[PDB]
Amino acid sequence: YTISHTGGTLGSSKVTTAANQTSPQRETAIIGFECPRKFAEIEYVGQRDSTRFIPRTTESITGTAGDDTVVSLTANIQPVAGETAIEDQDYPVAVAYNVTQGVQVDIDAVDYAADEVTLADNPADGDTVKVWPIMGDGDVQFRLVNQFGQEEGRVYPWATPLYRWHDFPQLKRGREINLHGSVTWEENETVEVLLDAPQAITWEDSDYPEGQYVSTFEQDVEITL
Amino acid sequence: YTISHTGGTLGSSKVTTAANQTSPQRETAIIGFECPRKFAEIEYVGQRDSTRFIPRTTESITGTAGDDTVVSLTANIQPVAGETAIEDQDYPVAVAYNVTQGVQVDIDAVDYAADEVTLADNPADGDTVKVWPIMGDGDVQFRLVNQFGQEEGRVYPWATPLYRWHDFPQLKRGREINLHGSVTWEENETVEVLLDAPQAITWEDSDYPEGQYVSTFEQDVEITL
Amino acid sequence: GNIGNLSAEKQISVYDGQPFVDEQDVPADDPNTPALTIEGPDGYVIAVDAGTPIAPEFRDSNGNKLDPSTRVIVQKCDRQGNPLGDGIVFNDTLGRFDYEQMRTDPDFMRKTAKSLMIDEREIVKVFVDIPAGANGYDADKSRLTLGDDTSDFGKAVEIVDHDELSDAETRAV
Amino acid sequence: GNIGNLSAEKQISVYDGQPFVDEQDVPADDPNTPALTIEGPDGYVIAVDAGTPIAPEFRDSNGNKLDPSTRVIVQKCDRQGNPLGDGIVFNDTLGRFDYEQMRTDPDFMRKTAKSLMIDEREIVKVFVDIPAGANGYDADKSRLTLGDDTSDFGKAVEIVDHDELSDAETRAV
Amino acid sequence: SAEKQISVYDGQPFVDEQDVPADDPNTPALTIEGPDGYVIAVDAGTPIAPEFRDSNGNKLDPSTRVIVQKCDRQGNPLGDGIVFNDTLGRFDYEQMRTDPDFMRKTAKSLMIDEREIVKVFVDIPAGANGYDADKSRLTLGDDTSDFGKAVEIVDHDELSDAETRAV
Amino acid sequence: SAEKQISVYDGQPFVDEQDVPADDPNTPALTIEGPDGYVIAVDAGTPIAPEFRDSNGNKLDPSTRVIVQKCDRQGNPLGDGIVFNDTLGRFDYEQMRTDPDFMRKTAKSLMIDEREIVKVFVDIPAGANGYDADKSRLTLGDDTSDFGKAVEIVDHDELSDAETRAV
Repeated sequence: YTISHTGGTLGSSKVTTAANQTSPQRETAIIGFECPRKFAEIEYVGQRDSTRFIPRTTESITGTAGDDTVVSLTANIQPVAGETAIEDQDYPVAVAYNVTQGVQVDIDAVDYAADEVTLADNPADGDTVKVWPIMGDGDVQFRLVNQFGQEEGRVYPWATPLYRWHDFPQLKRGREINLHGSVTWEENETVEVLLDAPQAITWEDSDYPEGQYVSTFEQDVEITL
Repeated sequence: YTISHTGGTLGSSKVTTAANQTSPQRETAIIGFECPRKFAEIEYVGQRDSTRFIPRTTESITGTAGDDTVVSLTANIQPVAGETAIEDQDYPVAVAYNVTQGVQVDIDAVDYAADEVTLADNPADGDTVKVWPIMGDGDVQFRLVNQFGQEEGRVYPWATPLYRWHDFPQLKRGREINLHGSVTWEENETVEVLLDAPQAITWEDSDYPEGQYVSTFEQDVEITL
Repeated sequence: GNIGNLSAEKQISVYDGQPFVDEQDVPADDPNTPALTIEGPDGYVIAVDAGTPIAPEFRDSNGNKLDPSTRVIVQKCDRQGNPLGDGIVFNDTLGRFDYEQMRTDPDFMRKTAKSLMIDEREIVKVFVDIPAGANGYDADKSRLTLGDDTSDFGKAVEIVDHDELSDAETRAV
Repeated sequence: GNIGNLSAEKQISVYDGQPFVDEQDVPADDPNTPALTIEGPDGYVIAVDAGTPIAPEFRDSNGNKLDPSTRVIVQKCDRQGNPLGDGIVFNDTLGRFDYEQMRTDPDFMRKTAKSLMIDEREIVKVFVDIPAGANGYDADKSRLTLGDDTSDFGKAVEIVDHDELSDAETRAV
Repeated sequence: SAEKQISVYDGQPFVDEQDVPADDPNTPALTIEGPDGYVIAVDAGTPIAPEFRDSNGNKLDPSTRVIVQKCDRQGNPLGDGIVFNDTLGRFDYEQMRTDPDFMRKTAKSLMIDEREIVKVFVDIPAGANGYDADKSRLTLGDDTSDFGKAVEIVDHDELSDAETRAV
Repeated sequence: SAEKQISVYDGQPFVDEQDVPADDPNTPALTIEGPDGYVIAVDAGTPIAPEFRDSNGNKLDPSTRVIVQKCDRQGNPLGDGIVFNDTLGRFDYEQMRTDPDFMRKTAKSLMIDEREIVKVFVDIPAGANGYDADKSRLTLGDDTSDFGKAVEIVDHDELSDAETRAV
């Protein structure tokens, strides 16, 4: 007998791990979904089940007289759902916080192709600002590991381009994201979300305004009890 | 219609890859045996075809008065073939080079449990010496990659402890290091050897005296034509 | 820890960043440049049924959309770099497409008009008809997607290794 | 680019480094304390058939071998950590061994007597009977190598996942 | 089967040690007794490891004679029924109990009941510094090699017991 | 009988040496030509002792690659028909011709006639110091151990050589 739950950032248990990647272009572990004792086994089925991924990174900059624009943030930015302007986004392309004033800031304009942004408020010459934009390029997939630290096999060895998850408005049924391949967990074993990309992704930014977590991974799945 | 060849550090082509790992413990690709157009297909056979692996790493030290001893080298040393004294071994556990004098150094003696050594020549203050000792701990295995650059999988996911290659007298029949599993190559496909361990293995130290390659991988294999 | 054995028939999508296709920049006045060249991956075989979507997100080097009266064509070629004429799958204006949603809405989505098979060495190319007053093309700011493999919509593309009778019949070209 | 499938029978060796065994330092003269402690891998079965070597590289903290007077014992236990008396495989001394070549030359090799078998929670333990004059035990500077997975000599240890009739007969203790 | 394959050594509670002078052969150095409920069997080709040493831990004289010999149930020897008569000088102590190529072995088989006795005698010349088994010891039989042999032990089984009683 | 069981080395007038540059593998290091009247037969499982060194008597780099390879009568290699390919470092010059446990043998048999050629190809890295077959040498095969294997040599006998010329 079986039911449906959702694995997530926190998920079922507080043993799911969240660790960042490396800067050298190499596929590394991002997240580890480990199974607990509470269940018996867990399933995943691409082409049936839904998944969600909003990755967001960190950049940081300093003040000067006459600054409204921030340069290319080292990422190929895509307008979300094929749409650009912020106020009508499903979720922010990018967010800004001045630490001096300790205030979240809105955004006035963007050039996606030039990767640059133009802000509302001129920080002081000698200020500190942090920015959290979405992630651009990269390729990801799922990996299996047993209860020995041993890989066993990837899943449908065709990693997904990152930008698709920005391309599709994830919350729409049918337009939601399904992968390919399959897997069934066991008791102590683990699956990992893996990624190769330039940039380092971020979590747990205490200064972040819109919650406690900046990026998110969610996956509707079937459970065995 | 087949024959027996050896793949190795250089072997049958100047496209085979050799690189080093990272210090953060998470495995990496050390060697890549890419298959050429010269052949049709290559074969591995665990438990039949011999294999040989002399790993050797790098350390650096500065000298001063009374610096005849070198400290715990962050390296778990083993007497090769059980034998402790140097020249009775099949090969030196460790080698030393003064860069200031630009010359080899003879070693006096060893303590294996403390992981320390004692040279013959007292160095000078301000002088610099490098050391080429064997690699100790670490876990290894093979891996497969298609022509694209995607993982196909491992072979026999039970990583051999690295020090076994140091334990046995590899040059003696019946004791040579064989493994378990098999694998067949194709044209543009590449097998790799992967490792993880704390210390950074090294090849290609120009200042090293006893050979133009300090560390070696060799493996008997079978070939079609 | 089970994984699920699979068919040889892998259903995926196709785009510029994959290592069996190569991009190329183009000027403003060339219907002959192979902007995209798409080669057999040497050992697998690919199958593209008719009715497969495409999204050619083609801006200039400034990131802007292009002249209305332009057109686009895709076309198979031989094993030596020369289109075949037949096997074209698409030809009309840019005037229909709307990049902001064109891979999103079915009713705006457009797909292949005819079928296609690909061996281990067959090739396809893509070309771009533009009149005078355009500011060139930029591959790197641009991209292509072919098919879909995550929606429940449109279609994906099949890839296989060599099954015996499958290859025997697939060599009917 | 194929690997070739496998039996479920994985032919390996056993050592302290593996993530299902525990080491522990030892005082002077307690045989009863467990130096080593295997646990079941939670789903797989291990099989040590008869005639299986050992290489117990035990040393002190100062790198010296222990006194040969010490006796080494290997023994099976229940799923709670309690031995059975029967099922013992090995009771001998280090004076028998040649650390320089004990795992090398079959002439010097020291093998078990009895067969042995392990379910998903079964346990084997090592017991070390010592006089007072010893310099204890340093597990970090010592290790073990059980079986051989490389040589044309010695034997291996079989490991398997649960298959139906195999486990039907294997649970017949 | 109820047949247990073991070895033998001094520290077991059925074998008594005894320090010795330097010029007495008749004294029992080591004395085995039957364990009062089991039966022992030795076969020919059985090894020995008599690591004999002095009060300073040095080895004894190589010219020393070692003898192993069965006795009756009284402790009185038998003359006949010897298994070993040779010297310490033939044993490289560092590798006697390791290499079979240097393992020196027995000649005859042997069988011990619940009361029978085995003894070991040592003939030393005058000058040596005796025998202190607090540092010295013995080891007998090998369980661990396909080479060599071990010692069989059993409880009582009817047919075999009544047969073994027919010495 | 007509079959003669011998070994082979460099100092023989059916064999040629040629001192070698650094890292030119395509050059013939050594050469063996037929004797014009006799016929040679090698079976697989046959040792090699390639005692290769430098001008200064030191051993070469272990990472060298060695080949023994048959060629046509023209002198061109067949590609196939290789008997051996391994590294120098696998061997131990102190005893590589002495202990069978350290001996390293072929992987195929081989047959040489009145015109066939064997060549020895040697791929060395850049940094090393050439190869001088004056101070270095080679010995192939042995006819002395019950272990190991010799090499068979014959004069022309009718039927066996008639078979042999079907190559």
